[PDB]
Amino acid sequence: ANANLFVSAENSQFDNYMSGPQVIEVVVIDSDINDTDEAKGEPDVTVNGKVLRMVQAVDGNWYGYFADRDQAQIADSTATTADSGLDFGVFCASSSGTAALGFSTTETDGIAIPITIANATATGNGTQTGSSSGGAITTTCAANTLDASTANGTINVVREAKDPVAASGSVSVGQIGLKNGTANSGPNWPFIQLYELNPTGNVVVQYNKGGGVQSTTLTFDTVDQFAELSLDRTVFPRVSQVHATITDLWLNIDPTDEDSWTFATNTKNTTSSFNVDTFYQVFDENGASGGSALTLRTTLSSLMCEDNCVLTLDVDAQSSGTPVVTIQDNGDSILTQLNASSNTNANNASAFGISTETAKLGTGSIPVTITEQGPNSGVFGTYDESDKSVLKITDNAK
Amino acid sequence: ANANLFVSAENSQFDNYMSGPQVIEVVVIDSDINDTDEAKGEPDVTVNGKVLRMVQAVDGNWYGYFADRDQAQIADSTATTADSGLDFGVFCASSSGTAALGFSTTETDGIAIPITIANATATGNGTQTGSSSGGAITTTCAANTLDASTANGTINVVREAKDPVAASGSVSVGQIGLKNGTANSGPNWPFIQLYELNPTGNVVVQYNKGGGVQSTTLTFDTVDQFAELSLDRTVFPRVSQVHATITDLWLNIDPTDEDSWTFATNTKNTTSSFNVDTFYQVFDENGASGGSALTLRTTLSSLMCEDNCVLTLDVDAQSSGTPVVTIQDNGDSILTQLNASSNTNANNASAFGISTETAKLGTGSIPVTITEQGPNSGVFGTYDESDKSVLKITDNAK
Amino acid sequence: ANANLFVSAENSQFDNYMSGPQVIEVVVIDSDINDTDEAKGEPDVTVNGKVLRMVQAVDGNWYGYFADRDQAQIADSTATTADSGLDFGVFCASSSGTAALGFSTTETDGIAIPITIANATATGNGTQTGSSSGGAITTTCAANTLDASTANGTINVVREAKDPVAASGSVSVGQIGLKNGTANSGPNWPFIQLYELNPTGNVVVQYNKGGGVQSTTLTFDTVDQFAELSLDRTVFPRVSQVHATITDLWLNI
Repeated sequence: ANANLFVSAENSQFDNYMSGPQVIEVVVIDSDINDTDEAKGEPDVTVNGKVLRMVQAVDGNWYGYFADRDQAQIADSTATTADSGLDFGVFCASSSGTAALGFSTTETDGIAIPITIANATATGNGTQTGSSSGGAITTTCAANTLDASTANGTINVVREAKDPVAASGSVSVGQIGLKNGTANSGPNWPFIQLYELNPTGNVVVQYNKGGGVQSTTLTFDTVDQFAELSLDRTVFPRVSQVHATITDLWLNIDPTDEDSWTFATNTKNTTSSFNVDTFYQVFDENGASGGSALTLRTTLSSLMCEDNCVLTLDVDAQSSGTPVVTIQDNGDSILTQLNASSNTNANNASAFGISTETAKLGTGSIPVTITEQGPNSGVFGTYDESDKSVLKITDNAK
Repeated sequence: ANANLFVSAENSQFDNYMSGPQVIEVVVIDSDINDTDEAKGEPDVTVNGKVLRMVQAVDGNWYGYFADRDQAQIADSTATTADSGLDFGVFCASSSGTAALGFSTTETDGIAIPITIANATATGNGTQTGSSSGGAITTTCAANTLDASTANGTINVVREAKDPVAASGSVSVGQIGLKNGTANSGPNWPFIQLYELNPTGNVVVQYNKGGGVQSTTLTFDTVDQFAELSLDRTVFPRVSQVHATITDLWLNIDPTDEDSWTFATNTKNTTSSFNVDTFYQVFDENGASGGSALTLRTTLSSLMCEDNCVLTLDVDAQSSGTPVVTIQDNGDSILTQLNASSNTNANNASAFGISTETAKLGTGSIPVTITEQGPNSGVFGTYDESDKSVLKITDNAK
Repeated sequence: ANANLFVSAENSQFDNYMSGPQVIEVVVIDSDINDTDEAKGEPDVTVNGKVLRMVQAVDGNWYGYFADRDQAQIADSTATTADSGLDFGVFCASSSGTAALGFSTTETDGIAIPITIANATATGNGTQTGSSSGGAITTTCAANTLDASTANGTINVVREAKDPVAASGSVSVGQIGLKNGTANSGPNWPFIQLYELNPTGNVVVQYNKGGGVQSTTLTFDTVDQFAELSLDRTVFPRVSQVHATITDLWLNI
């Protein structure tokens, strides 16, 4: 971890790899610049030789968030409703930094700010939804863009951001000049700086201080070689909990929060309209709503998924008539028995669904939810904090 | 971690275990941020990867208090009168931090603030008493909640809290922005941050500073394997003091104060209404009132008690007619002879009780009091500082 | 000596014993609370589990003075003229702390303040001379008791007390609120907090700070097993000086 520079992707287990639409947090912790009532200089931090702008927070630490340009654009196109699924907010040009954030972002490929567009002009006001293909960002953003915004805090890929240091005396907001410093509900903080990165190539983060430089190198590549599923036991008795653990680097989109994913896994739903699918943040880590369910099935190829973003389940493998596995509510999801008829019971996995999202996660199409065991771990599970799994063996199983 | 990070549960004797509704103090002592007239940055402290908010105190040290969500709720339900027994005060939602404390508490499961509710609305004003079962906390708290409070300082689980640093120049109250900094009699300090923890699972406390991180790991599990009672001698002469020492991790609820417990121990009181019971802080460590007596007998199963929260006594084991053991007042209790008739004497253990609490601790039902030998020791005794035990051998014993 | 807590009776030679009408000084020396222009919190100090109130002084140190209740009362009865012999001044009830000193002294058995009584009422004005037998102190003291006093500084058992820190800005007198901070000639500083202690029983002094607690234990008993006389020589010639040394814990009041 060096001494004073911390980068989220620095994990020995996964060999410093990063992949997909993920955001990366860079933190500087140093006692030379830790004060918040004096105007100390911004620390000098670069990624692949290009400047990373760092905001001071109330803990006396300097933060910056970056992501690959094309992956942010491609992922943002899935988020059809604002502040739900993988929303990076609105895509602005590099020149827009001075007019929108209040400081220069010119050595970046683009910036993602959490506002909404009221006046959808062709030129002066950025792109709300992003491009399914990606490319260069050319639409600019201005000061009148911020004021006209009707819903602030539309970024959903970073949800747990520290408060920017306040404006007192010589000190500006975030000590570098943010125009509005209300974190995770304001129009400026957090924001993601976009960089064009080379697949299968190294990414280098540097901090230049007196007496030497700290570096951290990361790899940008598909990470299906670090992905696996583990079950707690070999043989399962009749009313056991099925405790499934998924480890996948790709699934940790938020570096500050606990990431939640929801799957339609029924591989024997044969309705023509139905497809196995993946959804992002349909729930919280505390089993709240946390937003709508938005399709990701046809975009997983373009987000660097190599056979590693899909969960499928078969409740009755031998078609004996008695289903082995059922599903149940727990502390990290809101599952409901939609067929409450006396003729069926809790062993019918196809009688459960999600009430708010019935088009794609209704009756049948067994919804399965996983939650991140730690903000930036990359290890997911179906268990909750009371040890109640989503997947349970049926009472009449053979 | 024993360089700059101190956690209360760090005890080699008990193998870093914690259990029950007990509160845990985190202290940071470092010379880099020890000043109180400059606005240094809050130290970055996390439990199971979630942020712990730290207040600076007048000694230049940073404090934070946490507890398990369900255990705080279950214990708080026993406290039927305010600021007596195990009161955590009032349960607020995570979002309420900004409106109530004046700073963000969003990476917590809930907060416990020491006020009382005047206007008991369904939504905008939190829960006074807590749930006997526990669960998610959803009721919010607002700024108008604090002002309408008619009795501040209702938390009874933390009683010895250091003064928050005052607002001078660039420095805010507690250097992080508490709205009212009067300790142990104000509406904000101390407060407990609630976390959902895994029974039989590890709890990790981390501090991130320049040059490396300090960690401390704790276990959250039932602790009856560390509990025992010892007597001073094997054979007791006629007017001896019976000096009993109890060691139990579970009994140390307050990490800053000296914990006092009172027991109804008469196992031959056969009155239908009577039950052996346990009470919390019926006295102080200086033998003052310190609050009312509130039942805990039917809730001990839900507070992780495994055969280790109950004291029983039999004064005459062989039923010879002469009772071997009696009870007497000392410096850490207020015991009174309720039957003052000349026909009885000081050898009648059933003629003593507590005057203020006669329903459950009256005549008969031998009350026995223990006091903690040190703020955060976990070793209790019946002796006081003058060496006068509560339990004494009768003068006419055979 | 621990690190930051100093108690007078802490002497290895006498095995931490204390006896008789003696006053005990508790001092806290720490660099965390040594400033005198900021309102730092009073350090948390207890004796036998009861709170000891600590005044800050100009050296940035916190002071408190305590004694056994019955021994102070019995010794005070010998002092027939004021500010002579073993005078603890005037005995007030615990409730009187707020009205006399300006801060709460309710977890004490009694307080001894250095004034004189002008109007010797039965109730509202305390006891000048003390009881030869001792017992519970029940006479109270009020604010009008201080103002009517005609001779301040009548305590003779503590004579060398550091100056209470002055009232500037947010800081009160002695940083805890003394009503008159002129040391050894005023009506409030020093004052002795009285505690009921058990002969042949331990006395425990504790200080609670972040990162651990300091304790000191003392014994309250007769101390004639540590008392002796020594002469400088064995044989003395005709116009010699006889240099006699007495060591006795009891004699250090």
